[PDB]
This record gives sequence, C-alpha cells and structure tokens, in this order.
Amino acid sequence: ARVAVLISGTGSNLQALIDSTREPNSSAQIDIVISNKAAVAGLDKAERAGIPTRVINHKLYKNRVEFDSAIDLVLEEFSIDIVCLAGFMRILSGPFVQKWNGKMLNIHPSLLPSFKGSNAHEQALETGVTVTGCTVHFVAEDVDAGQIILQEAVPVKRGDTVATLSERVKLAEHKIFPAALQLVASGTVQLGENGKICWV
Ligand SMILES: Nc1nc2sc(CCCCc3ccc(C(=O)N[C@@H](CCC(=O)O)C(=O)O)nc3)cc2c(=O)[nH]1
Ligand SMILES: NCC(=O)N[C@@H]1O[C@H](COP(=O)([O-])[O-])[C@@H](O)[C@H]1O
Repeated sequence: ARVAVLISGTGSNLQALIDSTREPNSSAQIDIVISNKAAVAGLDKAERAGIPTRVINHKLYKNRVEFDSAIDLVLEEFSIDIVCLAGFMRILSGPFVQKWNGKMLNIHPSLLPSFKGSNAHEQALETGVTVTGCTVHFVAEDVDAGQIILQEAVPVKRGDTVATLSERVKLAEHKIFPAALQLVASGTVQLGENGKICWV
C-alpha cells in the first residue's frame, strides 16, 4: 500500500511511521510527505529518510476545497492508497474526506469519544481523568468521529501538565499509529460497506 503522510509540526509520529514502514514485513511504504507549513521538523525527517516532500500553503487557495484539491492532486500523482494525518492541524473538506473514506487515518491524543477537538490534553487535565490515551481512527466528516482502529491507555500522573502528559501519550502514539497503518495496509482492518470496521 502506498502511503502519504500529512504533517504540520515536529513529526515524531512521522518518524515512528518511517521507522516501522521500513521494516521488511511492512505492508506500507511512505511515498510522499505533505506539509501545510514550510519550516517544520517533519519535512526534515522526511528528507533525511529519502522521502519526497511537498509544502502546500493555504495562502495560495481561496477555500478549503481548493486547498484540499491541491493535496489530492499530489496524492494522485504519487498513486497513493492511504493517507495518514500525523499532526496535521487543518480541517479537511467534506468532499476530500468523502473521497478518502476508509483510506485516511488520524492519530488523536485522547481515548475517543472523550475529548474530541484541538486541545485534548488540556481537556483531559481540566476534567480530572486519571486515565487518558490516544486513538487511531478513520477520518469521517464529523471531526474525531470516524471508526476507531486502535487505542492505548496512558496514566495521568499528579502534577502533569500538557508538556508531561503529551510526552507520555506520544510514546503510546508511536506504538499504535504504526500498528494501525500496518493493519489497514495489509487489509487486516477495513471499513465495511456498513461503515463498521472489519477484521479480515
Ligand atoms: N473533516 C475532518 N478533518 C480532520 S483533520 C483531523 C486531524 C486534526 C486536525 C487539527 C484539529 C482538529 C480538531 C480541531 C477542533 O475541533 N477544535 C475545536 C475543539 C472542540 C472541543 O473543544 O470540543 C475548537 O476549535 O473549538 N481543531 C484542529 C481530523 C479530522 C477529521 O476527523 N475530520
Ligand atoms: N487530532 C489532532 C491532534 O491533536 N494531533 C496531535 O498532534 C501531535 C503531533 O505530534 P508529532 O508532530 O510529534 O507527530 C500528536 O501528538 C497528535 O496527538
């Protein structure tokens, strides 16, 4: 399966995906890394790994659909099968999400359905949970509302901040995101016609 990773920041999940997909038994190959920000560590990790890169600036497109269309064009040029959102901090349009239904994964730093949205660690800390985690899911039109592929629980420790909790959750993210990509790329997990998740 040919994989595109879309990034926006440091790309520690990108690095985890690079590491696992280079293993001999990987059913996925990362063929392109796409960023909406042109000076991010993620781009450098891709270049270090010999992966082509492309930067798409919203400042050249009139709307989301136009911008996602630019992404989609690069995906088609690279004959991409699967899209991983790895710290990608834009919201995707309906048609783009519709087109990639069942073929786009996202990593979210909470145990969904808890703490949907942008500041999941702050939400978890304000709520007082003692257990949080991360979730790999298929991307649906409702943000953080697609089918769940894998999750991993992570303890919250007294005195945690966004800094320390995100650090601990990310170790978990670096495990389930590669596993999830491997499950989808091998066809072991798929989105069934009923929109439910199938283990084959
Ligand atoms: N179509 C589609 N596109 C996308 S992109 C993606 C990865 C994450 C992108 C960054 C992001 C993700 C979510 C939010 C957000 O909702 N913020 C709320 C917080 C809500 C609350 O507090 O409860 C607020 O601003 O208030 N902001 C930025 C997932 C996804 C998806 O599932 N569907
Ligand atoms: N659902 C959106 C969201 O909050 N994404 C979060 O952004 C970070 C990117 O880290 P990375 O650049 O080290 O992969 C990840 O920790 C991920 O949980």
